[PDB]
Amino acid sequence: MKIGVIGAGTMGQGIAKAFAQVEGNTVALCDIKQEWAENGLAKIKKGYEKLVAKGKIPQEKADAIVAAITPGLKENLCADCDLIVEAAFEDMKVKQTTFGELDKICKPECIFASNTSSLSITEIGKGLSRPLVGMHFFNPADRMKLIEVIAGCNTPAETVEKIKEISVAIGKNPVQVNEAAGFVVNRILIPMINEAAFIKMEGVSDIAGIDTAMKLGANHPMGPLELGDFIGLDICLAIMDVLYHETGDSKYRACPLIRKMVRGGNLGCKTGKGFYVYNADRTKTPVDQ
Amino acid sequence: MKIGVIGAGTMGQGIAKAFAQVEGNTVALCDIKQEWAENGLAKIKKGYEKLVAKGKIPQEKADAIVAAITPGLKENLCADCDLIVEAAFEDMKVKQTTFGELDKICKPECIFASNTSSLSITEIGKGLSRPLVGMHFFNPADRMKLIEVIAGCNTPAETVEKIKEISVAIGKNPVQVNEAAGFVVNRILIPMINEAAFIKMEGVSDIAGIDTAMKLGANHPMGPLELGDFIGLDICLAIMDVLYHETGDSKYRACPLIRKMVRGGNLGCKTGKGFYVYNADRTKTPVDQ
Amino acid sequence: MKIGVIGAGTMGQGIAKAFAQVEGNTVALCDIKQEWAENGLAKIKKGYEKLVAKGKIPQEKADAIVAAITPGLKENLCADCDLIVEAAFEDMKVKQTTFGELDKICKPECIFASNTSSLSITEIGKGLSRPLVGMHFFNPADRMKLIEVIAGCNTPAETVEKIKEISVAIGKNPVQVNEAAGFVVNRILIPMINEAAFIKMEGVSDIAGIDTAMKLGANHPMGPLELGDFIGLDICLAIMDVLYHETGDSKYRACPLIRKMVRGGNLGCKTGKGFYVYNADRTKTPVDQ
Amino acid sequence: MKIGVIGAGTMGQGIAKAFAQVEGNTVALCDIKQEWAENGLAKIKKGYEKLVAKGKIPQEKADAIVAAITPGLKENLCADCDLIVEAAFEDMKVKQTTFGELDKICKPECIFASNTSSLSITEIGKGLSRPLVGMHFFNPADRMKLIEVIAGCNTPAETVEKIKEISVAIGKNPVQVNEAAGFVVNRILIPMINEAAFIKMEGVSDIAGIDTAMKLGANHPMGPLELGDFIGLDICLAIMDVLYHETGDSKYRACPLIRKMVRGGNLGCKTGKGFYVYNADRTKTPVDQ
Amino acid sequence: MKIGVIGAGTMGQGIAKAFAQVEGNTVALCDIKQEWAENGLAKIKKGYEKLVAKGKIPQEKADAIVAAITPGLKENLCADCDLIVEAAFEDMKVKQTTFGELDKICKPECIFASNTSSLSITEIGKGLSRPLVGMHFFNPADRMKLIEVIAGCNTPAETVEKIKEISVAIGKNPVQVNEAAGFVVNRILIPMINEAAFIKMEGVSDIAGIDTAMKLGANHPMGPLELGDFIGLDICLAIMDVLYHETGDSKYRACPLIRKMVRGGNLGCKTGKGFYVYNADRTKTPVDQ
Amino acid sequence: MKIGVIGAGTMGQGIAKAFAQVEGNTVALCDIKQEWAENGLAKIKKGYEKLVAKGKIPQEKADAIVAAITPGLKENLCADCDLIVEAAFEDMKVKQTTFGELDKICKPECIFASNTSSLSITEIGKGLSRPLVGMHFFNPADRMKLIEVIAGCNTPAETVEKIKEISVAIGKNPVQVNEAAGFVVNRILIPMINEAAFIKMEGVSDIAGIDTAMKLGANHPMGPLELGDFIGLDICLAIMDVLYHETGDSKYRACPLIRKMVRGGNLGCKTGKGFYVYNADRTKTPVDQ
Ligand SMILES: NC(=O)c1ccc[n+]([C@@H]2O[C@H](COP(=O)([O-])OP(=O)(O)OC[C@H]3O[C@@H](n4cnc5c(N)ncnc54)[C@H](O)[C@@H]3O)[C@@H](O)[C@H]2O)c1
Ligand SMILES: NC(=O)c1ccc[n+]([C@@H]2O[C@H](COP(=O)([O-])OP(=O)(O)OC[C@H]3O[C@@H](n4cnc5c(N)ncnc54)[C@H](O)[C@@H]3O)[C@@H](O)[C@H]2O)c1
Ligand SMILES: NC(=O)c1ccc[n+]([C@@H]2O[C@H](COP(=O)([O-])OP(=O)(O)OC[C@H]3O[C@@H](n4cnc5c(N)ncnc54)[C@H](O)[C@@H]3O)[C@@H](O)[C@H]2O)c1
Ligand SMILES: NC(=O)c1ccc[n+]([C@@H]2O[C@H](COP(=O)([O-])OP(=O)(O)OC[C@H]3O[C@@H](n4cnc5c(N)ncnc54)[C@H](O)[C@@H]3O)[C@@H](O)[C@H]2O)c1
Ligand SMILES: NC(=O)c1ccc[n+]([C@@H]2O[C@H](COP(=O)([O-])OP(=O)(O)OC[C@H]3O[C@@H](n4cnc5c(N)ncnc54)[C@H](O)[C@@H]3O)[C@@H](O)[C@H]2O)c1
Ligand SMILES: NC(=O)c1ccc[n+]([C@@H]2O[C@H](COP(=O)([O-])OP(=O)(O)OC[C@H]3O[C@@H](n4cnc5c(N)ncnc54)[C@H](O)[C@@H]3O)[C@@H](O)[C@H]2O)c1
Repeated sequence: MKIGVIGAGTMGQGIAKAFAQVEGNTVALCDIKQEWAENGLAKIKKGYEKLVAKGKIPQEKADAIVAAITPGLKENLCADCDLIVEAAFEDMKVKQTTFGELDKICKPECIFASNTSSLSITEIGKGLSRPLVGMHFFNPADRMKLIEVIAGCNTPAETVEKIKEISVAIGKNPVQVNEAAGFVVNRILIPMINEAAFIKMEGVSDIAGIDTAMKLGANHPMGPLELGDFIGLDICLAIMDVLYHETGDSKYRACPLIRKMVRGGNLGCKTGKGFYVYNADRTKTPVDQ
Repeated sequence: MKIGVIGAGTMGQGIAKAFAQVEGNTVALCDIKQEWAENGLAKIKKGYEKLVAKGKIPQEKADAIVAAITPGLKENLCADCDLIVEAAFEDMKVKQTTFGELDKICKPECIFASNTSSLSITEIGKGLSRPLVGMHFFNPADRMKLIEVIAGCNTPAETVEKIKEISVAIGKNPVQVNEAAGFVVNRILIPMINEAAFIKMEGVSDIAGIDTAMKLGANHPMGPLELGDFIGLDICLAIMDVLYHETGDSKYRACPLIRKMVRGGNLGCKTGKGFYVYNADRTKTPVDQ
Repeated sequence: MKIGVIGAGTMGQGIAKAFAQVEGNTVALCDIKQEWAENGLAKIKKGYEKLVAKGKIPQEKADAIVAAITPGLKENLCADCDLIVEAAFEDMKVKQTTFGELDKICKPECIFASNTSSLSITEIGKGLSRPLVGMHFFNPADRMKLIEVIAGCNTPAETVEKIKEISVAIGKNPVQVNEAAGFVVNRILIPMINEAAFIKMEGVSDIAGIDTAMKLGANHPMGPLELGDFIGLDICLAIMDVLYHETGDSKYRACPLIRKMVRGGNLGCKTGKGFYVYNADRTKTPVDQ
Repeated sequence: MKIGVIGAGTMGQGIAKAFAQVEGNTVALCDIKQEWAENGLAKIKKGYEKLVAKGKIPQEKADAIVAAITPGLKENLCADCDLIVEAAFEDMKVKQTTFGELDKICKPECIFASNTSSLSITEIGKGLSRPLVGMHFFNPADRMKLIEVIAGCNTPAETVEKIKEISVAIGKNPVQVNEAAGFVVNRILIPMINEAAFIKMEGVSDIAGIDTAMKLGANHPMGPLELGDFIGLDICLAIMDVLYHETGDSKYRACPLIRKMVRGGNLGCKTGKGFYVYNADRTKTPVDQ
Repeated sequence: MKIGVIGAGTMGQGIAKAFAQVEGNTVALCDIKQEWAENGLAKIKKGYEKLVAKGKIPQEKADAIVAAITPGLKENLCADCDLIVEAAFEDMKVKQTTFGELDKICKPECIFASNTSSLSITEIGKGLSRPLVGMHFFNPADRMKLIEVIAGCNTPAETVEKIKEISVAIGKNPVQVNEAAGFVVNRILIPMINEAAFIKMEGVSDIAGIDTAMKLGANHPMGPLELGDFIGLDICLAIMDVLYHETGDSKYRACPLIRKMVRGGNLGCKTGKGFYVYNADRTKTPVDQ
Repeated sequence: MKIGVIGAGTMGQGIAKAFAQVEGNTVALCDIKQEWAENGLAKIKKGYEKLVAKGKIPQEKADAIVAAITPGLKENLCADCDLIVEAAFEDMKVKQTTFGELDKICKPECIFASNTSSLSITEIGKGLSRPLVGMHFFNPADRMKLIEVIAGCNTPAETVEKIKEISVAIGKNPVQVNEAAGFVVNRILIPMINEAAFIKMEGVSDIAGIDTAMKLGANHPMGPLELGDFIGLDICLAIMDVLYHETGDSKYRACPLIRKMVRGGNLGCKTGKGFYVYNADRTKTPVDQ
């Protein structure tokens, strides 16, 4: 009911879908400007009718979700609608600038969670009139079932359990984690991608060989270079850079190959080229040749 | 072709099975003592008709397979083989002595391959005449389809691809690796386990929560703390120390909590207690609770 | 001699008292506004009125010390001063703005000194027409006998000696420091407290355990965690980051637990909460239980 | 109760005094040879007569304290003892074989404790039939009030509790320390001295300056360089090496200046030259001038 | 060939001379306005005549190289160019916008190039209509023969080879560099200078000794401490910090002594004082006595 | 003056040549066995068929150099030597024993010098009746004109000044060094080669391009990879390890490529294969093609 999704990108669309999938949620997909928001809802819709083509979901529910999602600026969001899940740029200032009113133009009745993957939950919510909590999704947010619950330094446990019940009543498994850089999943998962980059940069193996070896030798559903393309390399570099800045530990130095690629605009799937090139045939070719 | 397997342990049997399921590839499964190569051999037979008993093999092959493997010790079986996949104690001097002995035994066109994980392939065959290559199987070597081919500093390109051709001929998917500590799999997988222990020691979450987070948010079949008990925490601590000694990079410094548990005999599954207590009724209780 | 103390705060007051406590030393206590300056003086007087009523100083000298301190702002009273000791905000351009403005106001023979602890003496006085030196007092400056004489890159040895002589002229012991981060005391004392936070965060011991251990085993007047809240965790955090940034050495990486508390506004005694909760009944409870 | 003190050295003598100081406590002071155990008792009795002649302890109690300590060998005396504190050479295999001996001579209900400060108490007692705990006394043990209770990986919470009861009973303050290198005091105090050496090596300040800065700017009873000369630079270097090897963290790297002095035999007070030259005139002169 | 050299500073003048030293070459020397753009040509002409005065080039060629250069503004002169080489302020946003203009002023087949020492070629050319490549010159650019060719993340192999051909066509030896921090020379040379400062700061050897040790022990033409002053200590400090920030590796931490000198304006030859005081008599004197 | 050079290897012969080519210098080239002492003199006199068959020197003085070097072993020749220069195996245990009896054999006014590049001068001369000082030559000692005078902990400055006196007498340039790992040249030069290896391993540039870039870009007479092969990659790897284990800083970690090549016996010029393949035709070829 009146769920607030700020950010209409890779995962704002997934959280919008994950909430609008169930009974009634009437979800609010907002972005920087109006057309970028409906561009994200259009991608949600084209996916939904590409998924009735293969008959994995009926046609009536596909638009019941798309019609429950209202695109736009924060002008449908900020009528004190409900619990709000920010999915904006992985940058401390932008995550706290927007939250300067998502507590305010909403009634302080509401719950203000952030889907940040490494940032400090406490510093995001440093001056708002009500707690800021962390609800952490994983892409695709409609398929994956884990929700990382992160309590702020002085965030009351009232907010933490009311959001644990929200995820339970959506088919998700809530697990509470104490606030630290990259919490639990990303602090373990992202350096795996960072290490595969180092392995390729230092000529240990090729791109396809790194991803095959992690899939057959460790039974992983996707290799780390594949996984970095799916997440988005700009996000991967931002998470690695937060871990380094917070800890001061060179254990988390981002591999220079990834920063070179992110500077080149090759962020993976969302840009059409990562460690692999994404051809129109829905096929995937390693950049190594 | 005839293949020797120096060592009849977990990897000695596993590799022998992978070399027995196809054709007139006769394996000489050796060990230090004949009492044990048959012990080894006896263990493989039991697991076969553990599964002949389950309508999934015909025993006409589960017998032609076990008949192809002949047990003994190196000198009285290994004069007429074309490939030696040694899998012995992970010690630099036992493998150097071994290949120093088999060099004066085997055919002068028999290929010498090592199944080591943490030792330098180049240093193994430094005193030998014929090239030494890396052939890294994965537990269990019968069904695991990945083989890391390790090219040493002086491993000719010819030797590498013949191992790559033997690997495809036995259904395995090979990958070429230029010698570096932890090649690909263990260089990514083991620091992942190491980072999970840092999560626990720093109190970011509990043992169960870390494991469940990694199978629900990253789709991993086993949790990292789970896997560390399976592989063996002594094996993981040794690999982290190899990566740290080889590179000098404090990025691969082993977690002090893991070093504490190894000195306590709590090596995981093979000792009854690891990160989880392995009770008699098979319940897996985290030592945290 | 006449001395101009720029800044009428905690250290400006203590430095004004340290100089006027002598005899031929008169002080010019300056601040942002005049009312903010004679504010600082009014508190210096109230202190000396209490020290009189306890029988630990006569009234006639408490009168004489206060009579030697004249409030106001600079430009009006710092033209004849022989020594300038700034006690302004820990901000580079603030001290640069201030020292450049006094460069025209003070007579050529006026020595310029700064009280900073984390800012580079050499950089503060870059464009100044005269040398700049460091005079590091320790709170409370009127009773603490140590003064660090910080020599800059272009601080002439003679300027160093004139600070040495004035320091002995007021009963203090001057210790010369060649400009480095954390000079001598902070570079040793703050990584001490920083180590205590790492010990607590990694579950080595409890808060009450660490502090009483450091005062019983090392005979220290205060535990490090206690001392952290007393100096202010924001101050200790900024010092570690200055150490880390200047040297680039991960040895001085700030403990994430301290950075978490500073984000939550828990800075210690000055906010009621720290490693200890400073209760209204003036007791002090470890936050561990 | 009866307390077997193993090792009649500096710490064993003080620990024997710290126990025989209480009324109902009997001490067995053992060593390698019987005569060596009696020489240690002769020295504590000598220090007691020097205390009676100075009127700080009546002659009645010194004779009672001395009569509670009986020297000898491991088997003859330690059979019927309730607690065992070992104070032997800081050698992993020395302490390992000693506790294995007592595991067959000491009664089952006897408690096994070690005075080690650099070795892993988990590893010390890995093969014993009973738990091991750490009881880290402080020199001089007869008047130092701290006791560090070291809980290993398999030290039960019950054993930690009874060690704290005995410590409170003999007038000491227990502090539970979960096993980590340098526990609490040494992990904080030794890097402090190590930092002071770095400050001198980099020419920040001279020797006497650093020490007087720490006693006047931090209210410490002794300067860090002074403290190292009193502890012994060989031990301070050994501690830093343990911290560096157990963590793998460049943060705990020893100052090369210290290692150069240790190689030169300038270990401080016990050699007559450290950071200070210790003349026969009871004076102390820094190497700097 | 027509070459547009954007930036009339120290390297812009030399790079313009390296191209006009050859014969079918026209050079446009651009700046922000036109006066200082013609000034840059005036500094060149004055440098050129002092060579004809000593007898090192005839007036026939000195004037002819001057005539091949045209000062002015970018739009007026660069629409008909075949190569662009920017030598502007080492600032990422500045270089990003000038190539945005040139992307629509220059003809389709014109080749862009950047002389940057410390900024990512990939990022400079993120959204251009044509590839961006690095052409690193070395000061003095008209006689030094090395030209580092930097391949960005998206720089085609063809455009790099065209730059290679342009290098030999003007008398230079090109070397291909896949973009990394410091490319090749600065990544090796600057940490060499940095290490010399570390050797000095820690009291290993004197300034005069370190230099003579490197020129006589390694047969270098200059010592590392005098080379740093020749380059400029601010330049060297900026290279070490870009290396440190790009790699996140503490291996490239800048020597605090170099940082202190830059803050004090002791930048080397260009300021008359570095590790050596460059004298009236044009002879150098170490600051070490 | 008469000198005793202990050792007949490359540096033993080289220091013997460097001394015997002045005039009043007589050398006692002592080794472990006489026959190998005449070995060194033979290689000296064999190579000296390239100074008179080249006729630079007249055999009036071209055998007065080979006549000044007298073979034999230690105890029979060094009873009255003016200076001792050991060049034995780079092993701490061997050198102390060597100087241990030279102490009793040589006259009291004999100066003890050592040529070690990695071992600690202070530790070698700990238990001696006279100070030991470092005299570090550079291969080839006859042509290289630098001498690193290494002052140990207990080495007097007076003893340093006479090593400087002797160095000028033989035409060399002494530089005083205070004992530190890798002194000055190796601390700067070997990390150069180490960084060049990292550049190759990380795919930044090829072996040939890296070398010409350092020759043409920094005016170095040799490339850094070239110099590693010339110095010997085993000695280069040993220095980095010595630099790493002494400082404890991961700044000095050895490149894994170098460690790989050393394990493969590809040490450079003295084995025929390094970073270049050294042809008998006196040319070389990079291993990159
Ligand atoms: N990429 C992942 O797999 C995932 C992992 C878990 C956490 N999330 C977190 O979600 C956040 C969003 O990143 P993403 O993965 O969706 O990639 P993304 O960059 O494509 O999505 C970001 C979206 O937010 C929009 N946006 C930016 N600023 C905004 C503002 N002020 N107001 C409204 N909208 C704004 C952007 O236009 C963009 O559409 C990240 O910060 C990340 O921490 C990332
Ligand atoms: N999952 C794993 O354990 C992992 C997987 C990849 C490869 N690695 C490597 O494979 C190799 C085999 O290890 P494992 O898992 O089988 O442990 P293991 O101890 O069970 O196997 C050792 C076997 O080799 C025998 N052996 C020892 N020395 C011998 C000798 N000199 N000659 C002949 N036989 C000898 C032993 O008797 C024993 O049977 C190891 O080097 C290991 O590093 C194992
Ligand atoms: N125990 C300590 O507080 C510690 C001790 C050593 C020195 N340091 C340094 O001493 C200096 C004094 O800090 P503080 O502890 O007194 O905090 P404070 O806030 O109490 O003192 C700051 C005072 O300086 C005034 N001020 C600001 N700008 C001014 C200006 N341009 N001209 C005149 N006055 C100005 C402010 O109005 C304020 O009253 C700081 O730089 C601090 O880093 C303080
Ligand atoms: N200031 C300190 O001395 C410091 C304080 C904290 C604890 N530590 C630890 O205390 C323990 C002892 O320190 P110390 O200074 O007294 O050593 P020490 O050299 O002064 O004397 C040790 C005594 O133990 C005896 N001993 C050795 N092995 C023995 C054995 N197998 N059986 C019986 N006796 C044996 C020795 O004969 C010797 O008398 C060490 O583990 C040390 O790390 C000492
Ligand atoms: N020896 C060296 O200094 C070193 C050598 C190799 C290359 N690097 C790189 O060369 C480049 C230039 O270095 P420099 O020595 O000339 O410093 P510089 O400051 O002297 O050059 C700046 C010149 O370029 C002009 N300029 C600035 N912005 C401009 C713009 N937007 N358009 C046109 N002109 C502009 C300025 O007016 C000025 O004349 C830098 O990127 C530097 O990193 C310099
Ligand atoms: N580029 C270099 O070679 C480098 C340069 C500076 C000095 N260093 C140091 O110079 C010393 C000599 O180096 P090297 O290359 O000539 O070694 P080497 O391998 O050439 O042989 C060492 C020589 O010393 C002899 N020797 C060994 N032990 C002896 C002993 N106990 N008594 C007498 N003679 C003994 C040996 O017989 C042999 O002749 C080493 O310590 C080395 O680290 C060498």
